[PDB]
Amino acid sequence: PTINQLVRKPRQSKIKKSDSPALNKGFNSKKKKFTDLNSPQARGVCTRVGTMTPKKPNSALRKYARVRLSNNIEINAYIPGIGHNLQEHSVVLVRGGRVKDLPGVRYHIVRGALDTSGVDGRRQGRSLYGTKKPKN
Amino acid sequence: ARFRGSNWKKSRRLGISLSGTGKELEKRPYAPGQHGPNQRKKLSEYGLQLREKQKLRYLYGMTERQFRNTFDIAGKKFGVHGENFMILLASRLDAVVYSLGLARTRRQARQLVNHGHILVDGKRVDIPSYSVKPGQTISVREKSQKLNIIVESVEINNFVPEYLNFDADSLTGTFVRLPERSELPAEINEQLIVEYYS
Amino acid sequence: AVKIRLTRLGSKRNPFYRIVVADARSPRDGRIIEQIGTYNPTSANAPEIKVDEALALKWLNDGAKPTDTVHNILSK
Amino acid sequence: TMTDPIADMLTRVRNANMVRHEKLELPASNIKKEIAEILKSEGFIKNVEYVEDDKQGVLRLFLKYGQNDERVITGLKRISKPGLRVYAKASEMPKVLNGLGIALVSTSEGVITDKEARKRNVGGEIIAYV
Amino acid sequence: RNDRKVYVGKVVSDKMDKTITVLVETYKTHKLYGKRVKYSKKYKTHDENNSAKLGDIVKIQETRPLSATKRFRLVEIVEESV
Amino acid sequence: EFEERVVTINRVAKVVKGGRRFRFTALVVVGDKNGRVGFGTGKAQEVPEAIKKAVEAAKKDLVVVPRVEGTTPHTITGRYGSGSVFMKPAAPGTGVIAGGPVRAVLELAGITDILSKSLGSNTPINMVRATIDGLQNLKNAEDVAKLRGKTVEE
RNA sequence: ACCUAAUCAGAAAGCCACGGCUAACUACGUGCCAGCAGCCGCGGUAAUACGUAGGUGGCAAGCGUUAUCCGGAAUUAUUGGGCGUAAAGCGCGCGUAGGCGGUUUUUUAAGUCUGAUGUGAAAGCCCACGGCUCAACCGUGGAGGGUCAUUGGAAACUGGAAA
Repeated sequence: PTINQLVRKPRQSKIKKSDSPALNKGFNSKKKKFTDLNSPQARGVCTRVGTMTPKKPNSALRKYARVRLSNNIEINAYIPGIGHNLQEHSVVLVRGGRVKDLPGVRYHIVRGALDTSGVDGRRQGRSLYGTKKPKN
Repeated sequence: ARFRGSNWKKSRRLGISLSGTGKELEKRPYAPGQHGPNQRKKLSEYGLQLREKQKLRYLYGMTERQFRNTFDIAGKKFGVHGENFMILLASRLDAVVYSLGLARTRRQARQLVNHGHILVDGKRVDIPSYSVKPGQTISVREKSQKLNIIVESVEINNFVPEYLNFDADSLTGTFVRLPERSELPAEINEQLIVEYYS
Repeated sequence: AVKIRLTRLGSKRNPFYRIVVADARSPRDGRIIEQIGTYNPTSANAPEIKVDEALALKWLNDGAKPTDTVHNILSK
Repeated sequence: TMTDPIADMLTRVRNANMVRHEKLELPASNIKKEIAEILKSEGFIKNVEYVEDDKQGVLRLFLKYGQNDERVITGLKRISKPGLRVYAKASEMPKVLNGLGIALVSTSEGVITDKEARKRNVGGEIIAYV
Repeated sequence: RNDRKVYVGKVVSDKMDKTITVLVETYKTHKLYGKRVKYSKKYKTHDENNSAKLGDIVKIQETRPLSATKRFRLVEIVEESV
Repeated sequence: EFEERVVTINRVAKVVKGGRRFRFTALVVVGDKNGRVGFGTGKAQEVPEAIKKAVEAAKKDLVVVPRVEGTTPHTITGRYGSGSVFMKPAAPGTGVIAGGPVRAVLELAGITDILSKSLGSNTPINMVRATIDGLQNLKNAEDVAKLRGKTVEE
């Protein structure tokens, strides 16, 4: 507004918040690295084999994996692709991005470098799922 | 970085009948693939500057990183960034080879440069994207007369520009002046080029 | 006082110098006081000696220790 | 109360042009006797008189129109009003509509136009536009 | 000492021996909003024999340090009014 | 002869009250690439037959735009209602940048300039009426030289 | 570093997409399922919007995905917004500091104006060239800092001072 008021208080701009909460900050030090920052990726360790549904009008079935992350906290997940060589308490790489119409799930289990290593059943969409073909 | 594959898909699917991947045509009722008078023709409002970006990119055989790195070489000229870009594409060593009639395409003009058979001022220049500065000439090495493919270009005269001295069999040239438009091209405005880059 | 120095610059496999002067307390790479001009080590497509003795005599008055291979510039 | 009446003069320039009036009777002083006699030598007003008594003498304005009863003055914009002061650079004051109008500056020499400042590179307060 | 900078300003209060505070005015321009703004640092000043009173306009020279903020040195009396 | 483009069409009516209306419309800009443009709106239920009614509505509208052969004479913020485009002259050689409703009007007057973006425009009808309101208010030097001195100002 | 002479075009190419946006389409299998999803969402009995081959488009020794930051966002708006009903005018007076202050003439130069000097070192971005066979980088020149200190002229408005 008035140039008198703008001297007396500047434009304190709009804060934003992260779309994906449970990563990427200095958390809660407890004389060791009790919890840390994972900007793109991490390890995991699993806790539960997941089976769930979307909720809005949709009626399909989905297979998450409710884990405890490497910084004491609890998140859901998802395995893209077909195969599932995963059981309880097995290491899984992470990468962010929510899943719409599921009520509370958080990230994608990377199908390349983990115990989630390689998914067969795919032949054209490949590097999104970690499937090889050394002929070409 | 080089474009290979002499199939007519560069001419027929773009549309223009230039001297690129095959000077003739044989499946003239159709476009490539099942795209044809049968099936979907996908047009756009940004495809009118796409096809003045895609119309040149296969012509010299250049990648995407080359044009943007040459779009702002015309920024060093006192004309605007879209005004002298076709001049700097007309001043490269590759299209001056075909302008001297020493090769038979612009792509055959890049084959006989890197393999040492065409030089500049005696010193071995083997760069197809070499900028011909004014006041320089065109050279060869001592083994350039035995080859049939230069003698192929001695058989047939191909293309005459206006900014050179024209020697189709002597294998030495002269860059007398900086070019202008409609000497090397014939069909492209300098106004649909620049709008793609914004 | 001060010591006459050649700041080495230059990329891989190609050094190049700039004639400077500062105390030995100052290092080679930087905190250099003045520059009396460049110096040209390689001689192919390049000169071989370069100096400007106008502001070089300003430093031989208050004291200067040229290194014994730099003194071959100013002997010529 | 009435703060900076120089804008109130240039308000009534816009008022009479809009409803297409002829006679404009405003009080004005030696600040504004320097003002409107710029544009008479620039082509906006038919005739500007002088103030009668230099304090309470009203300066009558008879505005200039076109032959088609078409408007000559498009609009007006104050620049340096009380609360934000604008002063001109050396040769870097801006142009009105790519040079087609008068930007009024009162430099260290008196009220001139933005054309006359580029012969002596002066700054001064950029008062109004056209 | 003999040639130091000068901050002429009003004398606020003589409250102890050999000590006053001589306030000055400084209008500072803002970074981007353009409109100037006042800031008035109130610097303490040694004076020789309680020569100042409340309200004087003076002339100030610097010195070499004495104590906490007693860093200036009064010279003149431009105005001796109240 | 002129040139036309279909900017937008809609499917606007009320579905069933006991009798169905489901009509279309169009907003066609017409031009000649010499400096005279226009725009008009008609409506019918057979799909491309409302275009011929819409080109019928725009041939009765011509707007003369001054030009220095490639750009505009000065800058202006063409505003109508809730829309506001900004337009400013370029140097010859850079082309007309988009604003799609405002893109196709500036090419049918025949210029090659920059175009600053639609500031507060939302819908493709008020982009068009703010474009034309910008173009019909520019000024020459000669008409200014009528009601002033005779080309002194340089 | 360079460079000649040899059996040999023979060793030396991917990767994501292809409803709409947005650049690029077809035939079946499953068929609100294994799924997919940046939003509109395409899936209840194939489905141009899921895996598959064909086809195409993009970039190219590199292609996609993630988390983070700026632009898109005139969506913190000095350059560049808003308050009757959409988010927003204190329930309303006296009122301290503060902000802004009509007209006249004369000084002062505190702002403002321009002149002069010194300084805000290399190196980068840009403005140019012998050269590394071009180029990335080096080389030389060039512009780039003052809301500063100090050194003269002008008195138009804003400001202290006389009527």
